[PDB]
Formats: sequence, C-alpha cells, structure tokens
Amino acid sequence: PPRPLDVLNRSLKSPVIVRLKGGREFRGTLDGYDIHMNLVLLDAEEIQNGEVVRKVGSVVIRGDTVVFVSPA
Amino acid sequence: PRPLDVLNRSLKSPVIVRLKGGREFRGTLDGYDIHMNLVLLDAEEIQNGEVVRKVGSVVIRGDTVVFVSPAP
Amino acid sequence: PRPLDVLNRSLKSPVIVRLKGGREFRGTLDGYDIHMNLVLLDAEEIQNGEVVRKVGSVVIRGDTVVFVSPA
Amino acid sequence: PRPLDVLNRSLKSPVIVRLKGGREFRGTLDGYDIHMNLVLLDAEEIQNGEVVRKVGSVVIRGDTVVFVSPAP
Amino acid sequence: PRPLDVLNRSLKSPVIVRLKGGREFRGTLDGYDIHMNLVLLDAEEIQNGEVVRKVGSVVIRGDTVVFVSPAP
Amino acid sequence: PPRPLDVLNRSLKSPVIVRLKGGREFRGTLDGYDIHMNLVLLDAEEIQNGEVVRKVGSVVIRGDTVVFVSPA
Amino acid sequence: PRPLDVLNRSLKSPVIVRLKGGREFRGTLDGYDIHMNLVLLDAEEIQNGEVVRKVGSVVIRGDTVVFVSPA
Repeated sequence: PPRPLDVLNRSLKSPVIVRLKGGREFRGTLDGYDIHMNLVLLDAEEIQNGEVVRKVGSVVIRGDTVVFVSPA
Repeated sequence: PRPLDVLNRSLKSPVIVRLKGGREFRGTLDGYDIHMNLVLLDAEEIQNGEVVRKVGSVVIRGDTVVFVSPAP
Repeated sequence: PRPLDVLNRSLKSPVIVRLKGGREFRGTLDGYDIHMNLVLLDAEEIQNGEVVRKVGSVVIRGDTVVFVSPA
Repeated sequence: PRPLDVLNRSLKSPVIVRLKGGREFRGTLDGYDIHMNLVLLDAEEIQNGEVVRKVGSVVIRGDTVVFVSPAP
Repeated sequence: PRPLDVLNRSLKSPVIVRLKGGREFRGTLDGYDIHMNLVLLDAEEIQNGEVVRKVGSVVIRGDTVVFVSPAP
Repeated sequence: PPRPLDVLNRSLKSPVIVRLKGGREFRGTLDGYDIHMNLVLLDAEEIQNGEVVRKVGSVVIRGDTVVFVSPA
Repeated sequence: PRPLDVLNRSLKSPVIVRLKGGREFRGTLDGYDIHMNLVLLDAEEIQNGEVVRKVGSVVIRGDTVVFVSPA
C-alpha cells in the first residue's frame, strides 16, 4: 500500500496548500515533516476564511490541526 | 473481515471521502496506512456540494475522515 | 463478553451506525477491526430520518462512531 | 476501589449510560473494556424523554460515554 | 507530588467533579483509576444552581472530567 | 533544550495561573503534576468569565483541559 | 529538517505562538519538548489584537498549539 507520508517526502522543497481545522489554511513551501505529520513551511501565508492574515518566512504546524496537504 | 482490506481493493480506483465538517473529496485512491491517512490522485474538493478545487494529489489526515466509499 | 465480540455476532446482518454529528448508516456489517472501523455493504446514509446517499459499500472510521446495533 | 470493578458487579443488571449530546441508553450491561466501550442488551435509546428506538444489543464507543449508573 | 495521590486523600469524602459542557457532579468519592475514571456514591448532577439528577452511584469517564475537588 | 516540565518544577509550592479550555481559569499554589500536565493546586480558586465562582482547598485538573501555566 | 529542528534554531529568539481558540502568545522561546509543549519568556497573551496579559514566563501545553513561527 503506498504510504501517505512518502507523498509528503516526495513534496519536499515544493509549494503546497495545507488545510487546517477551523477554516484556517496555509500556503508555503514544505521543508520538513514528521510522524505526527507536524509540518514546517518556508515563505508561507496564513489564510483565514479565504483571506490572507499574515506572511512569515517560517512556520512549524502541529499535525493535530492538519486536515490535508496537497502540492500546489 | 478487515476494513483496510477493502481500501486495498479500492487502490487505483475512484472513491468518495467524507471529512469532518461536511467537506468531501472524490479522487483515485493511491495509498493508506493503519491510521487511515489517505492519498488521492486527480481529486475534486467538494464543499456544500460544489467543486471548490481540483488537485492531482492530496494527503489526508486520518483523524479527519468519517468514511471512504468506492465510486458507484 | 467483550464489545468486539458482540460485533462479530452481527456480521452478515443489517445494523444501524450512529456517527458524531448525528448522521447514520444502515447496512450489512461485513467487517471491522480493533479500532472499531467498520465496513457496510449496501448502505444508506441517513440525516434527519431521510436517505441522502446510497453506496455499494463503505468504510467508517472507528473514531467517528457513536454506536452500532443490529437493525 | 476500582471504577471498572463497579462496572463488573453491574453486569446483567440494568444501567443508564449517558452519552455526549444529552443522549442516553437504558439497558442491561453485558460487557465493557479498558477504554470503557460498552455492550448493552435490550436497551432503550432516549433523547429528551422520548424513545428513538429499541435494540436487542448495542455497542457503544467509550469516547462518547459521559457516565454509567445503575437504575435498579 | 502526583495528582492521583491527592485524589486518594479524598476516598470516602465528598468531592466536586466539573465535567466538560459545564455540568457538575457532587458526591462521595468511592474510587478511581489512572484514566481518571471516578466512582461516586449518593450523588447529584448539577446544572446552573439546581440539582437536575440523583443517582445512588455513578462511574464517570475520566475523559469528560475537567477537575475534581473536595467539598468547598 | 530546556524542558517545559522542569520550568514547571521550579514553580512547585509557588502561586501559578492556570488557563483551561473555554475561558475557565484557576489561581492557586502549584503542588504537583505529571508528564501529561495533570495538575494539583492547593488553596486555589476557579474563575469563569472574569469572575470568581468557587474556592477549593485542593483541586486536581485534567491535563487535556490545560492551555498554559504561568507564575502569578 | 523536521519540526523540532526548526524550534531549536529559535531558542533565545522571539516567536509567535497561535493557540486553538484564538489566543496568541508572543515571546522569547526558552524551551520545548517532543510533545511540543513550550516555554516562553517575557510574553504577551494577545486576543483580538489587544494585549491581555504580560508574563515573565509561561508554559503552554503542546496539544493547544496550532503553529509556532519565528518573528
């Protein structure tokens, strides 16, 4: 069964859209991840209900709030 | 009989994935693990019943899944 | 008697599965695991006491389950 | 004294099991485990007094359980 | 030192148990375990200054508990 | 890397402020804790919506409800 | 460069910490563990864009954190 985590691994260094719980979303470049699916994005923006609320050079996201991750 | 075995015979075949909140995904199943994290290819994100996006790859966190059903 | 054993007794028989939120599934119990994930053949999703979806089969994540009982 | 031991001596006895969302179940306690998943026989599903349905048996997920109490 | 130990100090003495949702249980602490499940005897369920239910004994799932304290 | 739990230890027998899920709060003296952050406070007080609601001699707080702990 | 590696690079540096429920903390990152529990120094609790508390030190349960960002 292909493993879901290997799909993040294949996405390293590329732009991705990350959907979090609560209508929050992140767009940035994936530079790291772990088992719990905690993520690290470089050059990213935080969207809150279709609206940009902040841009940061780096963010560490708790896997607990991740709904899905897909390469852009 | 085991549930994951069902996901197995659904590999490289169309499925419907309902998530918490009402969000839905229709795509080709490419992978899964024991926690039921999933990977879909050529999928359509569907909110409220309308195609809100079209991604060719998505990793979905198990915690968010309510159910997975093969395509009619 | 243990919970998982009462499930086994329900195989090949119709069951009602309530989920968090309030939705339900009516179908034939074809399988399950320790996590309480389940498989239903010829099932219907039910919201407010009315059918909203018919599926040849479904895998339901144990985590979303509230209860399972024979129909 | 152990909470699960109280459950043990209540086997085959009638009990009320309250779930989250104000839902309750009235039946005979037939089984349970560490996580507090329960098995009730000849149980009445109650919602604000009125009976939703009655079942020969029901498997209830520990997660949705608020409490259990006799009801002689 | 350890939280449960201070809970042991209360065996056979009345306590207050605040549940998730805002409800409370007042009763005699007869037992408990590591999951923090509780056993209360001759207890009352409380909702906004009023006793909404009486039970001769009740087993509460640790999961739904916010805190436990001796009588005020 | 300094460890959160050790900083928490340096606060034993000292007044702390504990924020719980849902705006609830506790102000009391830190007496114990475990790895999951289950806590024990002596001479504490509950606070809801900005107002005191009760005073307890001791209270055990479930870790999963805690948001943060800080010296008063 | 997993998650925890990024957090280490931020020790003794100021960070933004978003919590579930709207609350936000801003301060120097003094510590962390695998559970992602955090220790901040000279931090402000922010809610609705207004400082609602100034603390010399705060320990945050990892399960309550949404994300951590170097500021």
